[PDB]
Amino acid sequence: FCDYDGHNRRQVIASDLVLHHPHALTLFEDFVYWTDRGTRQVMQANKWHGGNQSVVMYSVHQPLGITAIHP
Amino acid sequence: TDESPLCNQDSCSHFNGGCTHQCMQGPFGATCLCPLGYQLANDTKTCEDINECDIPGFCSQHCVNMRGSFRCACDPEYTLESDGRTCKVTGSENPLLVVASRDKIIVDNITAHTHNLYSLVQDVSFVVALDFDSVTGRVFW
Amino acid sequence: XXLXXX
Amino acid sequence: LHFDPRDHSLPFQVISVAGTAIALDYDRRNNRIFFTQKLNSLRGQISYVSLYSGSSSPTVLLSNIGVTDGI
Amino acid sequence: RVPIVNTSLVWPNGLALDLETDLLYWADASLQKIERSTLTGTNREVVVSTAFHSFGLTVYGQYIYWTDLYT
Amino acid sequence: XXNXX
Ligand SMILES: *[C@@H]1O[C@H](CO)[C@@H](O)[C@H](O[C@@H]2O[C@H](CO)[C@@H](O)[C@H](O)[C@H]2NC(C)=O)[C@H]1NC(C)=O
Ligand SMILES: *[C@@H]1O[C@H](CO)[C@@H](O[C@@H]2O[C@H](CO)[C@@H](O)[C@H](O)[C@H]2NC(C)=O)[C@H](O)[C@H]1NC(C)=O
Ligand SMILES: *[C@@H]1O[C@H](CO)[C@@H](O[C@@H]2O[C@H](CO)[C@@H](O)[C@H](O)[C@H]2NC(C)=O)[C@H](O)[C@H]1NC(C)=O
Ligand SMILES: *[C@@H]1O[C@H](CO)[C@@H](O[C@@H]2O[C@H](CO)[C@@H](O)[C@H](O)[C@H]2NC(C)=O)[C@H](O)[C@H]1NC(C)=O
Ligand SMILES: *[C@@H]1O[C@H](CO)[C@@H](O)[C@H](O)[C@H]1NC(C)=O
Ligand SMILES: [Ca+2]
Ligand SMILES: [Ca+2]
Repeated sequence: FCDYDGHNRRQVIASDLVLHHPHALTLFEDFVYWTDRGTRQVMQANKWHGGNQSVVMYSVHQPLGITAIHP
Repeated sequence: TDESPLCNQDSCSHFNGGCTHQCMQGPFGATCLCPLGYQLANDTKTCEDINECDIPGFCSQHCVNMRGSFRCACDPEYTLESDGRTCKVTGSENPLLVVASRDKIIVDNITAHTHNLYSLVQDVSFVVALDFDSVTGRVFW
Repeated sequence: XXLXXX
Repeated sequence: LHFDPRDHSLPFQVISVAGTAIALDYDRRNNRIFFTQKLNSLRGQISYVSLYSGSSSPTVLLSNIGVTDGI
Repeated sequence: RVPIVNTSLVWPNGLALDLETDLLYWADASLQKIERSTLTGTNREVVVSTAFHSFGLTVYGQYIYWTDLYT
Repeated sequence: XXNXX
């Protein structure tokens, strides 16, 4: 993530084997969710340090799009 | 250990040993201590403030740094918790997570953190993009 | 997997 | 393999062995490596080869063991 | 003969010991993680949160090296 | 897969 001008670029997951081919991304409170076309899963992690990782669900096909429905 | 690396430091009788806060003069020369939200300098000369807002995700929104502490606030859609760092959404409405597998839009009820899955729509063939409109409560794909 | 969604 | 990722030179030339080698340990005093060989999924050997080079070839220490996954 | 760690291991293929700090390392093929602990197994921790089908493990210097069967 | 050699 980074500022609107690209400054203060920071890493929330990096040099981690759990990413294979991530496609799309979603935020809610302090979680980040993303769809992986490699593992065919949608994941959950803490949006500041990636530290509390889990599988949301396993998909038969490649999960392409994701969004969080909330006001 | 008698010729300790921390030896030949003046006792606290030497004008508080130059420490800016509470002071100790134990067997190993002398030691400067700092209150909560402070840290020692490199040369242990003075206490220095922690910039609690310079560590990402310490405070979930709008971190403000004070001389020895921090202040936090969250957007009108969020309410601060017991700890002055975390906030949650103010709504009674829970989040739902929607994902696009080839044949089906899948909805996940993040209700009671149980993750209860069900389909949104039946006729779908190959969904790629997903977004929603809060004004009309519709899902676009 | 190649990046091109198609 | 060198510990340096940027160093592409092989520490020693590849040593060929019979069957499929599995598990390894190194003897500092004699500069020899003990390794198990799995053969026909039912038998196995423990062999060593000298890293002093000088046209050294692997020789067997014990035979007729079976599948052996650790040294 | 006593068990050190016996709670949540499935497929502990790899095991390594660091004499410099007297910590024990191991890798799980199914859990896909590498864990460290004291020799008594008290201070259990996770070093790598995804390591795939790790088979071997070895620690030298400041790094832990492991072979992966999957990739 | 299979946890053999
Ligand atoms: C892998 O190792 C096995 C056991 O030593 C070896 O047999 C393979 O090499 C070749 O296998 C063929 C079928 O068994 C055989 O016809 C051929 O002669 C053999 N070559 C040698 C030099 O023995 C090895 N295969 C690979 C891909 O490395
Ligand atoms: C994952 O969740 C755990 C709790 O389930 C958090 O654990 C604490 O994190 C701090 C900061 O890294 C550690 O110093 C503490 O020792 C942890 N407490 C316990 C009880 O183990 C953790 O913050 C989350 N994230 C990470 C990176 O693990
Ligand atoms: C998915 O989320 C919605 C909204 O929170 C849930 O709908 C309400 O659930 C509560 C508790 O069961 C009921 O009191 C309400 O009457 C429900 N709404 C309606 C229109 O009846 C829904 O139950 C959630 N799904 C699951 C399986 O938890
Ligand atoms: C896992 O290992 C622990 C030891 O670390 C076992 O706990 C002991 O169990 C015996 C009975 O079998 C008790 O008499 C001991 O007092 C226990 N020790 C402690 C420190 O609790 C435990 O039983 C093992 N569990 C399994 C599934 O084997
Ligand atoms: C403190 O000392 C360390 C080690 O010499 C050095 O790397 C660091 O930059 C110093 N920090 C400050 C604030 O002087
Ligand atoms: Ca990739
Ligand atoms: Ca402060």
